[PDB]
Amino acid sequence: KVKIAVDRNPVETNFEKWAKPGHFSRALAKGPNTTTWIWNLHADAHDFDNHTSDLEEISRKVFSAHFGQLGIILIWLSGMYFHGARFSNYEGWLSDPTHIKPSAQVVWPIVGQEILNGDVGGGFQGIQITSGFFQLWRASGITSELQLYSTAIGGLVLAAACFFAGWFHYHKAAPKLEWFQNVESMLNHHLAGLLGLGSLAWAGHQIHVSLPVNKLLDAGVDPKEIPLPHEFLLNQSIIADLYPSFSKGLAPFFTLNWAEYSDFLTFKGGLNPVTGGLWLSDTAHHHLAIAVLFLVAGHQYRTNWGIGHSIKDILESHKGPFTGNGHAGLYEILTTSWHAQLAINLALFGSLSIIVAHHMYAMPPYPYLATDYGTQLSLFTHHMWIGGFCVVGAGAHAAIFMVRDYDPTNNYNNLLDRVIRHRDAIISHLNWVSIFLGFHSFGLYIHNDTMSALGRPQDMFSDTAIQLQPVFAQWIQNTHFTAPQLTAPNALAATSLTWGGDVVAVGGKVAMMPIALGTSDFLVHHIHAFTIHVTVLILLKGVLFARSSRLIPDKANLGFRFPCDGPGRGGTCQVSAWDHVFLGLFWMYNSLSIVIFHFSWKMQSDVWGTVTDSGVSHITGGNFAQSANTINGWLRDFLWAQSSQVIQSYGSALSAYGLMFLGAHFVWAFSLMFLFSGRGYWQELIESIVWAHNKLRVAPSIQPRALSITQGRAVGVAHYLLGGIATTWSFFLARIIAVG
Amino acid sequence: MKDFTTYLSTAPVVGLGWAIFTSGLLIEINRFFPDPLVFSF
Amino acid sequence: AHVVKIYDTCIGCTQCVRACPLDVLEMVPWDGCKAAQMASSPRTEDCVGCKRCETACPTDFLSVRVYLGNESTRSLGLAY
Amino acid sequence: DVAGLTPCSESKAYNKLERKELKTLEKRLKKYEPGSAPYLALQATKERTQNRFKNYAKAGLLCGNDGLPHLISDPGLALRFNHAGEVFIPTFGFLYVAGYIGHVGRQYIIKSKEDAKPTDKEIILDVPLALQLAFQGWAWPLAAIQELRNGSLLEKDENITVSPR
Amino acid sequence: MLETPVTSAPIVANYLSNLPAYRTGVAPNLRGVEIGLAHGFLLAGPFIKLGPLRNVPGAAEVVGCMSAAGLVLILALCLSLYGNAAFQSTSDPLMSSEGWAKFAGGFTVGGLSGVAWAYVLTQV
Amino acid sequence: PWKQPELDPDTPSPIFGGSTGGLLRKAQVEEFYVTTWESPKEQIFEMPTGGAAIMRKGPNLLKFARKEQCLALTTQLRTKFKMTPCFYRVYADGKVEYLHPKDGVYPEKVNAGRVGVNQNMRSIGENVDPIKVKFTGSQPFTI
Amino acid sequence: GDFLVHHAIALGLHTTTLILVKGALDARGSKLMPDKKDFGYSFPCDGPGRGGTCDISAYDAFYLAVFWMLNTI
Amino acid sequence: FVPPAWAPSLFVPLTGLVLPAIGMAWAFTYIQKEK
Ligand code: CLA
Ligand code: CLA
Ligand code: CLA
Ligand code: CLA
Ligand code: CLA
Ligand code: CLA
Ligand SMILES: CC1=C(C/C=C(\C)CCC[C@H](C)CCC[C@H](C)CCCC(C)C)C(=O)c2ccccc2C1=O
Ligand code: SF4
Ligand code: SF4
Ligand code: SF4
Repeated sequence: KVKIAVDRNPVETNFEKWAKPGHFSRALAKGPNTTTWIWNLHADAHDFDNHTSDLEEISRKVFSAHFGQLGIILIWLSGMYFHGARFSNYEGWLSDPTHIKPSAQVVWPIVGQEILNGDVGGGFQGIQITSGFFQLWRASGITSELQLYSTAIGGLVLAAACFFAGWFHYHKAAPKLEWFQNVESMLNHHLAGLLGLGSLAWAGHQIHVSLPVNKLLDAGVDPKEIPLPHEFLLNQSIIADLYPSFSKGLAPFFTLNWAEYSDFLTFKGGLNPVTGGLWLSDTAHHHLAIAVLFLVAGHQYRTNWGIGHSIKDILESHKGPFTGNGHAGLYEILTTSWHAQLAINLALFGSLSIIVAHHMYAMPPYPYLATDYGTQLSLFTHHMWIGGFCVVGAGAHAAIFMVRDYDPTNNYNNLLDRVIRHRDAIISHLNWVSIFLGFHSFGLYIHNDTMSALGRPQDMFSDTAIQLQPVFAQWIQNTHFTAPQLTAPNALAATSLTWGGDVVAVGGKVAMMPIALGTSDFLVHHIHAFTIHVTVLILLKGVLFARSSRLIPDKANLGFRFPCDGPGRGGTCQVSAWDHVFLGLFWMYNSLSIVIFHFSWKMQSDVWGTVTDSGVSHITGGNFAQSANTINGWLRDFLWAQSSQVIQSYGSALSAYGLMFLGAHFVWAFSLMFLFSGRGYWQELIESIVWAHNKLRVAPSIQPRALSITQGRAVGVAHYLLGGIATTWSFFLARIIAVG
Repeated sequence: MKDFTTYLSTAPVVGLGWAIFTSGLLIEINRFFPDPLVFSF
Repeated sequence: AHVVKIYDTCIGCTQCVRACPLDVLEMVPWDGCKAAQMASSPRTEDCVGCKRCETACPTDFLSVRVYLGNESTRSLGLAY
Repeated sequence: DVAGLTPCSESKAYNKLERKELKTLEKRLKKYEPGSAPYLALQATKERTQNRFKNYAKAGLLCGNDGLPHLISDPGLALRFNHAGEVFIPTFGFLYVAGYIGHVGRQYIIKSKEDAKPTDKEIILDVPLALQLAFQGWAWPLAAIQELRNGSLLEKDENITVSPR
Repeated sequence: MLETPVTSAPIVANYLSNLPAYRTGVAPNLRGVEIGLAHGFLLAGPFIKLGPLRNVPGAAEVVGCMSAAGLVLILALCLSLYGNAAFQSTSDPLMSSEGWAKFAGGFTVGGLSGVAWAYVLTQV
Repeated sequence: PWKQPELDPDTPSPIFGGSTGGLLRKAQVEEFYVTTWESPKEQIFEMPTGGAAIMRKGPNLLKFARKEQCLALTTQLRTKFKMTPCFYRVYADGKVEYLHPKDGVYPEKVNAGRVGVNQNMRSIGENVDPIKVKFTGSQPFTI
Repeated sequence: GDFLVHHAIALGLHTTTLILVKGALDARGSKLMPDKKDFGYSFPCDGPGRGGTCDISAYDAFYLAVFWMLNTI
Repeated sequence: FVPPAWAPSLFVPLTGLVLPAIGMAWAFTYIQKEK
């Protein structure tokens, strides 16, 4: 049944459509007459659901666009490896990773910007990078710049192959709709080969290449004296005296004596004291177990050989008594609607990015990663923001699916229909819990600020006056600290040092130490829960009320992206689901800004710092237990106590950060009149400017118009988010580089 | 070719070409005349 | 209630009535246009002021005009 | 000595700023071996700083109480005190280039409005015509004032769209 | 229109039925008395728990009890304001004007009684 | 139309479960709107107050709290199946008023029977300035 | 620096004046809204027709000029 | 002339508690009054 279905040469590879910009849609096919057309040309460019009603052509376009994005990502990765190969001090950093800062960007001396090439150490000048590529290459066994050059060349070759694949699988051999709709085959192949085989290949690379190089690096020998990875691969003597179980030569794997592999497949939890990172043997056994689990999971769905489960049968069988038709029409929804799959993928990918940020601030899975505070902070913040953007786009594309691809004929008494049927109760209860959370968190903060300003330190909700200690979090921390003691007896230590235990430090700087949770921690965690709850409320109100409401009963006919329904019914501005996503973008920005502020203050006060003979001296001296309970404490002891490096960065290599900082503030301001104002004022101003250009006979043939209301909202939210993210990026990086 | 030439005749491509030309001219002027502020010879 | 006013520049294209989401407009016989139709608003108390009729008007400026003021239960679009 | 500003050559704080910049450049330079690329880059930066500080002097530049040079603004005062090239001549050059750009754009608009569908020519540029007008704008002020003289520069208000009163 | 097992359970209906607000037939003053007693008794607690003088022995209870009684007085005033604003014009007698006024009088009487009961219960 | 149809509350409702965007307390205090149609066959449609319902083969009656919901359902049925429905308005005292097909031929047509009201016999922009009508209660567009 | 901030003040004054006189001169009519006198001084918009007409009244021009005046002061 | 020492102890409670309460009660009766 499952087979390859490909049409041969449906689209001719010609440049005749490159001359005409607007060609994918009939509205833009007539040519431009106003300036908004140009914006429309850059707005509906990749809205393939609007260009054609045929699902096969949309699927082919999606396949080729994914190939193009993979080629772009591979070009970027090859550029990263090339920058590490030539304009970097990676070889110098490998000798002493605790004293030379990682740098991989070198500027050209043109107008005095050569001061940005700071003294990172190792006889090199450049920009101190915070991406952690040095630690990743050290974890991968990369020693010389020749390996980075070869990786860059291979990445460029693979990017060219991906671009050729996109061109080929669109223009030459375009897969049919039946090829894309084989969801069982897609899931089986992705679970077995895309994830399981990739995990097995990375585990094999770790076992045969990364583990011996990392062991010799931790032993303290010179990187040039380390044998090349192929010497470990071919001649078994070096890997045999580095790991005695390799002397057996694949015997314990087939004889089921896997315990003999315990030397290089370990379960020693915690961090390696030599480098302050996760044990490479632990990661090797981890990726091996992941590969085995995904290989098992990839043989679940029936494709062509009788055995295996059916997704439609599984969905139709799971029907409870309180839900009517249990998961009935969802199989037809997710095999016909690209936007529902996009919503699911974006939600899970954003959540996965959040887990990634949390679980690599917690366990640094890279050698000399925790010592670089700036790298850890930048990675956490970056993965955080990518996850937040992806989970906003999840609600956006779910609302798009609800507007466009929803069919009431296939959804009568299923789960989606019942969710629509009690959306008002859902939104009302979510609104109530959002209000309650906002009151009992932010009002607690305001209460602390007032009773601090009223001279009542005993009336605060602090760690000394009224202890609202996180008893559940503390109990979970104590249980996970005792996880290797009773419930995981084969683990040598705890899975992380955040629960408790000793302090792991590398090079005199704290790699990882136990994190204490107090009243301020409970306050900020409940604040984060409140902000996430409000963002969920906004996005769910956008999704569920995208089709109709009591206010507007024909909102589905207006489309997903419309500005308003006029000033009727008192006014219906920002009533669309797109406007709901536009509003929720700011709430996501506020939520993740508070989250990363809590992260930065918490690691700067209670985790990061230096280790002396007397004890651990943190960066901010542990003020989070006493200053994070008030908004004034966040203003003074976090925003004013820090950010002094950003404003004093002038005349140093960090000055561009401060420059970016100021520019970021500018962009954050420049968005506001796109967020405020309207369109009629700018249209009349443009009319006056048109009169001025008509007096001098320099009026353009293309009529200039003001930006659309949806376009103005999009420009405002984009510039606002860019300004805020760049402000936090510049402030965080300058503060964590100057004193970190 | 003429389809490709009209593609390069589009506004973003000629804008990119103008931006590259102007940026290169200003950068080479500032490099070969380091820090110009006062119009003197 | 809001005020809906229709002028003689209407061409009787029936676009304002089709765009009306509350059945406020109507077409009456006329002699001032080629189509022999003229828009009328006999149910202006049910109008909310959404200005959907003005969006569908093909003539330059507007042959139909909605003026807000004196909001009621029906004009505010309230289901409660 | 106008506006209570000392010349940069005879100034005091100008020398303090120069020594401070040379001192921090030498402090950065001493951390590298002489036979290294960062050493050469820092030496080039120090040479550029010294050349900039020398060229800012012996050019009539004035600085007041901070060593940072000040620009004399009023023409006539700038003309009689050797400060015309500070802002009087740069605005003349900028006016020349800005009028070049405006005249080239005006010529392109006028020549592109003649043919059918001028918006296509606006959004898909005629590169040979644009380059021909680019190299024909070296005498923009003469042409501009002559179109002003013959009235083709201005449009009559009867033919210009006017907002209702 | 969307009935739920939560909103249509017999146990939920019986629990809502015997409440003073939804009682079958009871004079509105008795409903107000029960409402004031229960709500003042629960309101006295947070006022004596974490008041401004919670650390002072003896003063905490009396300060919280008078705070609860004052809050009961403001609640009765707002109840009378709602009764005058909503039922100024013209079959349940509680929703009537004088019925709601008697309900407000019973509410303040019951609130004062509940505050006094909380005082004499926390004193022993 | 030729004879105005009368509302029949005994006509069966379409197959639908519970509703949340349905009738509020305004229905029992103020007017509420009722849409009736004559489905030739059993088919599934989408209500403007929630999810999806199935209309019965024969007379179908639905209740809404707003006239906009009634006209949205009317135009959905007319565009999807060419149903030609009609809705009434029922007040608190039970007064039934016929709303959508006032002459029975829909407002897109003319029928040569309606009288044009609220029409200005001057062009737009020929209205007097607001200074001309001051302290009189008459708007420039109302004359 | 005093001259630069004075020129910035001149920018603020000129821009606030530009907003206010654009609101005042186009108060009774414009190309987008010829009949703005019939809609009074403070009306929200004309709806999404003709491309979008939000913040077209002179009151909204004043309300933007309040932001600009706040920035200038 | 000179107010007594308990004047701040008395006058601020009225204008802070019972004067806004009386004004709000009167205004709330004013809004909802029908003919
Ligand atoms: C300018 C107006 C104004 C004034 C004069 C006050 C005065 C007061 N408020 Mg404040 N308050 C105000 C506005 C004002 N408030 C506003 C606008 C807010 C909201 C932002 C608050 C929020 C607020 C909180 C959250 C709290 C106060 C409290 C207090 C008291 C301070 C502590 C004290 O003296 O305990 C004196 C305590 C006594 C018991 C002495 C008697 C005074 C009582 C409270 C008034 C009479 C009670 C009432 C009428 C019922 C009594 C019936 C019967 C027994 C006669 C004091 C009575 C605290 C308080 O009263 O604790 C509960 C408190 O916790 N206020
Ligand atoms: C085990 C086989 C296998 C493997 C490994 C993949 C791998 C992939 N698929 Mg695919 N898929 C498969 C079978 C497989 N597929 C089958 C059988 C079907 C039909 C039911 C599909 C249908 C399908 C769709 C519809 C889409 C994908 C996409 C993707 C990419 C996901 C993005 C990612 O994780 O980046 C990982 C990236 C890398 C590891 C970089 C290297 C990528 C190399 C060049 C690919 C090598 C694997 C390839 C399948 C080998 C056979 C190709 C051969 C003829 C040359 C990834 C490259 C998405 C896509 O288009 O991405 C471009 C997408 O939208 N898959
Ligand atoms: C994808 C992951 C991966 C890869 C590539 C390897 C590869 C290797 N490991 Mg490793 N290993 C892995 C995972 C992996 N292992 C895992 C998960 C474990 C468990 C912990 C181990 C444990 C382990 C141990 C303990 C040892 C190895 C050893 C080896 C080597 C022996 C090869 C062998 O016998 O395999 C079987 C390989 C083949 C049968 C070859 C494939 C067939 C060829 C390619 C056919 C070519 C035909 C062609 C068309 C015709 C010629 C073409 C020409 C004309 C151009 C080899 C370098 C041993 C070693 O280093 O000693 C040398 C050793 O001691 N490994
Ligand atoms: C920091 C700025 C800020 C603040 C405080 C608010 C506050 C609010 N917005 Mg908003 N929001 C903002 C900016 C802000 N907004 C911006 C710029 C946007 C544009 C994207 C939005 C978008 C937005 C959406 C889309 C939604 C909200 C919602 C909310 C509510 C949050 C829910 C809650 O628990 O509130 C509680 C109230 C507060 C936190 C305000 C401070 C309360 C303090 C502690 C005073 C406590 C009471 C006080 C003592 C009484 C005073 C007495 C006095 C009268 C005498 C609340 C009314 C949501 C809503 O309606 O409710 C869920 C909602 O859905 N907002
Ligand atoms: C690093 C140098 C630099 C840079 C980047 C700029 C950048 C800018 N200048 Mg500035 N300027 C500079 C130096 C600089 N200036 C100097 C040194 C002077 C002399 C003191 C001026 C004097 C100046 C004026 C007088 C004007 C600008 C304008 C502009 C802006 C738009 C130019 C334009 O429309 O394109 C190029 C020009 C066109 C496409 C159209 C041609 C219009 C020009 C200005 C007319 C030239 C001929 C005219 C008849 C001469 C009399 C001018 C009149 C004001 C008296 C732009 C942001 C203009 C502006 O901001 O307008 C809002 C403007 O009016 N500049
Ligand atoms: C070359 C074409 C051209 C010409 C001759 C003018 C001329 C004029 N404009 Mg206009 N303008 C233009 C393009 C042009 N503009 C474009 C593309 C925009 C959109 C950004 C504007 C936006 C604009 C505004 C918002 C305003 C003016 C104003 C003015 C007047 C002041 C002079 C000046 O420099 O303003 C400054 C002009 C600018 C800063 C715009 C510069 C835009 C780019 C950088 C220049 C484009 C050059 C073009 C690509 C060359 C094409 C050559 C061809 C061979 C390809 C003057 C009548 C002002 C006015 O009404 O004064 C009475 C005013 O408020 N213009
Ligand atoms: C300012 C503003 C405008 C006016 C702005 C418009 C029409 C967009 C202008 C875009 C310009 C043309 C982008 C390019 C700017 C420069 C010419 C490009 C850089 C030039 C240098 C490289 C030389 C709106 O139309 C609008 C609409 C809806 C809500 C808010 C607003 C709003 O705030
Ligand atoms: S949309 Fe305009 S022109 Fe058309 S029938 Fe209505 S009022 Fe007349
Ligand atoms: S504003 Fe809307 S409801 Fe009113 S007459 Fe126009 S289209 Fe109909
Ligand atoms: S035109 Fe603008 S202000 Fe008016 S309803 Fe639409 S979005 Fe709102």
